[PDB]
Amino acid sequence: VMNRLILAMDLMNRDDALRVTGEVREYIDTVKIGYPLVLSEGMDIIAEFRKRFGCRIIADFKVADIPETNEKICRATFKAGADAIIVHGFPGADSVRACLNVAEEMGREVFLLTEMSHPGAEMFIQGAADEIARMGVDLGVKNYVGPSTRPERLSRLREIIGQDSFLISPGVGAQGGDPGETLRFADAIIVGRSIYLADNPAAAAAGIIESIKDL
Amino acid sequence: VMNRLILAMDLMNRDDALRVTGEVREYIDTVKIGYPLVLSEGMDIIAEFRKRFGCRIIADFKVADIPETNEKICRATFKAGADAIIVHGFPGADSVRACLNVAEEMGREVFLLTEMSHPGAEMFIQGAADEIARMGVDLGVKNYVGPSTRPERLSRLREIIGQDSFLISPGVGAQGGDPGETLRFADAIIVGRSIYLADNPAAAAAGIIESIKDL
Ligand SMILES: *c1cc(=O)[nH]c(=O)n1[C@@H]1O[C@H](COP(=O)(O)O)[C@@H](O)[C@H]1O
Ligand SMILES: *c1cc(=O)[nH]c(=O)n1[C@@H]1O[C@H](COP(=O)(O)O)[C@@H](O)[C@H]1O
Repeated sequence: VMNRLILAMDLMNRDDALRVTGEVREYIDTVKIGYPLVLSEGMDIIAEFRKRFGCRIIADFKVADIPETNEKICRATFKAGADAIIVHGFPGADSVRACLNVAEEMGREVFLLTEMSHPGAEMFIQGAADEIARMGVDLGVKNYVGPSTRPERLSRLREIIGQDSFLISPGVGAQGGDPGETLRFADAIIVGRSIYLADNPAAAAAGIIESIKDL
Repeated sequence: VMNRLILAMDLMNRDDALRVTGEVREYIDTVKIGYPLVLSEGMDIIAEFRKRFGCRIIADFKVADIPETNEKICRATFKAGADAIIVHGFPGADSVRACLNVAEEMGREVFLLTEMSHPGAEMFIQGAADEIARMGVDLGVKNYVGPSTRPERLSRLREIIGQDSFLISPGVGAQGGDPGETLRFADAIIVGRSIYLADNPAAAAAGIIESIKDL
């Protein structure tokens, strides 16, 4: 990813989302779009962004349903133009395999979310996260998501998935995570609020990048 | 709910979804709409359904994000007219509380999904489900979702949440669950494919009700 930085575009109205993404485009090549924006402006916003910015789009839908419904969600998401979709591994292997089958059919990618970055992740997800990561490896998953807020857990996740797997990580900035430390284990960092709520989003992105390039 | 039956309307195009829902309307008073229909036709479909059928609408979005994003998803969903939203409990208590706070602000309801109905639920969710249900009780959750495919687990969930809590249950029909046995513990059953893929959806719904009324 350009500059190893992925923008989490979670503003909820089209005009502000387009403005901020355009302001930081020279510093990124990948935008993560989720439900806050899609449920407010429609799935057509994915194709609009992909075209307008010529960026790769990751649909962060944290898919967490039964196999049959996960297939339908993945199919609609790829039909809308997304390059990849983020899927929860907590619901099990069949649910993840349903997503992988659709990505294979459509020439796209699945990112497996192992451990989440917020405090509540410690209650149930953290204890199952190493096993969720191993399950991903056993299913042939090559793209993963792990927590910036717990670099020791990000390290253990990297250990399980190997150096060849691609690992992205949210929780940088607003949630407390550090760009440099996170990039010791992740290939790219996801940043949302630290950039999109900034008085000058481009300056915020530029500052993050400067603290990175020094790695 | 009318006849203790909730329709899971997971068809992906508006015309077929409207046709089937209209054909079975005399047998239900609540429609569960999820991402297969919303991501294909837009969030406006919720208000259209609520108005056209005068039914209560549960948005089955299996919300599974961090607190801040969960708040945004719930706000967009209630703004769209949904009466309730289904939320995963596995991300932890703060993620669930974020949904409860928005529901309180907007005069709506949250349903907490404890254990899922598909096979993969046995891998990680089942082992945490009793605790997820207890967490719900501690947070003051009054509406829950549990699996028709495992009535012994549905019984244990009912035991934890008490008789005053409202419990709905998917996995009836296509996934193997039985209407009557599930209703021994759940207040209402959720049915999707057994009705919407039937040659005559009204006859399928009527047949299910026949079993129910006999209880
Ligand atoms: C998903 C999973 C996870 O573990 N942590 C997260 O924060 N997310 C999503 O990533 C974005 C973080 O953005 P920000 O905290 O930098 O504003 C956001 O889209 C969240 O839903
Ligand atoms: C959600 C959670 C769960 O544990 N099980 C489920 O099946 N779901 C959703 O409920 C519907 C079941 O429909 P059907 O199997 O009768 O067709 C569906 O919307 C699924 O996503």
